[PDB]
Amino acid sequence: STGQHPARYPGAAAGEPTLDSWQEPPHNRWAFAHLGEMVPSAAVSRRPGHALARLGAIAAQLPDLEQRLEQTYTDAFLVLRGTEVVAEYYRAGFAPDDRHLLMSVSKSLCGTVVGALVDEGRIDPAQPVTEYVPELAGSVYDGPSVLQVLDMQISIDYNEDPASEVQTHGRSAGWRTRRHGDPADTYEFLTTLRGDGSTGEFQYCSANTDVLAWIVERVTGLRYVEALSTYLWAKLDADRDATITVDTTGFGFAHGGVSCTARDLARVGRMMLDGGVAPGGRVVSEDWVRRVLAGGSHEAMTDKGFTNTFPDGSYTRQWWCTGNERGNVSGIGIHGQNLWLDPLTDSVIVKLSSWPDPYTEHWHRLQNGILLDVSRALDAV
Amino acid sequence: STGQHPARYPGAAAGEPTLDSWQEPPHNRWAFAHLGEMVPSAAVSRRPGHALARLGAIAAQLPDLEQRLEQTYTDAFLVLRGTEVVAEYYRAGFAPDDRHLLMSVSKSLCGTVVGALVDEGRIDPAQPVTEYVPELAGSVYDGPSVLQVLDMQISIDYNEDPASEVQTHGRSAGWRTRRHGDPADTYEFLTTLRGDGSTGEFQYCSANTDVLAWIVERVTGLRYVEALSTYLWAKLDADRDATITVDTTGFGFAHGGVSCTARDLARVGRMMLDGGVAPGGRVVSEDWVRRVLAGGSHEAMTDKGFTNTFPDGSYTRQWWCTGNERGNVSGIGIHGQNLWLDPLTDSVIVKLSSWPDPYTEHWHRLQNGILLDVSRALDAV
Repeated sequence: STGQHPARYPGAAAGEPTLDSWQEPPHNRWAFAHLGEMVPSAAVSRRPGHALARLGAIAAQLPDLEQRLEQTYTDAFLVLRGTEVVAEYYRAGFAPDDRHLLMSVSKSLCGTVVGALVDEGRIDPAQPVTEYVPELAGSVYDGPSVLQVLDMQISIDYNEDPASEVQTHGRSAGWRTRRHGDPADTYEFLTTLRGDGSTGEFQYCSANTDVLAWIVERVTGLRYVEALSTYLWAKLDADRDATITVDTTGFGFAHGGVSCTARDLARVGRMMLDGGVAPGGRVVSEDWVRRVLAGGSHEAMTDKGFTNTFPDGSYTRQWWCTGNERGNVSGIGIHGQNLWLDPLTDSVIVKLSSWPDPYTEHWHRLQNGILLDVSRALDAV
Repeated sequence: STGQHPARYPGAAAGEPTLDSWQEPPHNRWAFAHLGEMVPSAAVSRRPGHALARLGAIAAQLPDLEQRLEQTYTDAFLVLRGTEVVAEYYRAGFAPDDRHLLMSVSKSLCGTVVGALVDEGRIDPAQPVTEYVPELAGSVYDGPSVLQVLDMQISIDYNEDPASEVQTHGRSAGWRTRRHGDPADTYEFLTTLRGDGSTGEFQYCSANTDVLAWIVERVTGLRYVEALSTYLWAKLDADRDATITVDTTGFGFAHGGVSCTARDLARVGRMMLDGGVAPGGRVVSEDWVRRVLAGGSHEAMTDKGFTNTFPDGSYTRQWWCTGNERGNVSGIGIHGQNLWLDPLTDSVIVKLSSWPDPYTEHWHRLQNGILLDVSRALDAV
């Protein structure tokens, strides 16, 4: 009852293959070349224990930086000033070209794909979600515009407990073990969501991003996995593929499931600071980038977890906007992931971490202190 | 009750993380860098529909070769003569550097890791399995020697039906959806296997290979995933990592779950034809390679599915030995996978396929006809 979705391969029936059918024809021709999409899998290294610290260049201004990175459970850290990597750190056991889960930094990538389709004129943010996904009629997404999804200004009953929406979302998508009665896939889960109908106030909700990805699929006919490549990743001249977890229908977990190298993630920030243009072509319009850097409605932003640090902060198009004197904007994910933009110095900071906790005021204070200190260390003196 | 297994990461508790714990500390530091091991995942391509045929060189002697490859559902085909790639074919939609499931060609890789440890003197094939895995006491593997496992000369009640051992094996390992009452992981499944106690006659049984991998783990303390890299893959100077599916404990599906590129698989054959030496060092002893090329006991080989084509054929150390006038030896997997060795011409043939059926006399007749014709086309004239 969630309508048409992109086939896993040319000619594939809806929902095929499953874990129980991938060995059967005609599925197996695709599945034998993509088994990691069906079954958890490990890398067998073609290459035959110590942290790598190359802090520049900025170590002089920040003498305790490595210790501060350790204290915030830093796995990978990279500073790109212009086109140059000017500082790097990787923990023991994490290689420079290893990939790392982005958590909700993934949202900023999804919003970028939406922006690309807006630039092409295939998505109109002013239109209701239901213009593109009619099957969301009767849900909390019946009424709101695509832009309100992009800016997360929809009131939704979404508890952040196995009954909670946050965990149910993960179970529906394959991040956790299914419980009886759980929705079959991410699309079905989204249709179960309800709200009081009010809009205009910021409410951070991961369901919003997956609705964006669903819209992307309905507009392009591409699996979100492929759309993320076609409209973004394949234009970055990246060193490695990214990866994204998929649910049982092959739907990429758009709001949280992307992994990539720190250096490659920085290429996304480089594109944003280059007016939307990447090596392989324009990704989003100059106007789109300008609107991201400008911020969203301040009055909509009532999250004290953000405004206590950034009083004039806001959120738009899947980016957090600090509204600070530097105009910093960042993708953010739980456990300490940031794609942090510092336009003043034409720099991008990537920090990928694994805090023991998904979020505390403690971790965010420390994390933001590092990103701000590093940004300021990049200023001309 | 299956004893000690290699930790998923340094300091990890037994069996941790699971699908339901990987986001929690201390698991998440590892899991965020290896999420594909926990959750099905898709590649997001860094690169922005037609078959590639470069048959040489041998096309003159085999005018209908491409059609014959199409007819046998060929996905990737590569001929390595000496150190030179002299013929290649890839179907539309499969790139030269795409990876392909090996099915039971994986067994020949596992046997190679065992051989490496025999060369080091850490495994004695004459010793009983229980010398290395005491927990297999009380099972069909209580009594037989490691060599009898290597040569698959153990009588086992193993039905090839959800009650059948073949499918139960897959469910225990995560290739299929679990049923209530199923063993928790591959180790537990292996301990459930029984037989009449007789040995000496060939019985092809995939459980044998996973017992070999278990022995490898007990002897080295390494996850089989890592052992496969350390003792084989990392010495090949391969273009890409291989991958291997893992069960819920992280145990690689040794008997069938490896994927790699055709070119890289050929490097394994190159090593065998180079007396056991690879670019990164010796993998197995000269003696081990000699014993593989020599074949196993012919009298043990009573599989008419093999001997009808190869009357003097046999099996040893996880390789099929044709016993034909060319001394051909091959790794073989269902749906048309071969790592085929042609020592006469110092050549390796890789054929990776997706037949609609796992096995029929029809497909094997066609497949072997191609491998033999190609081998003969390589002869000096």
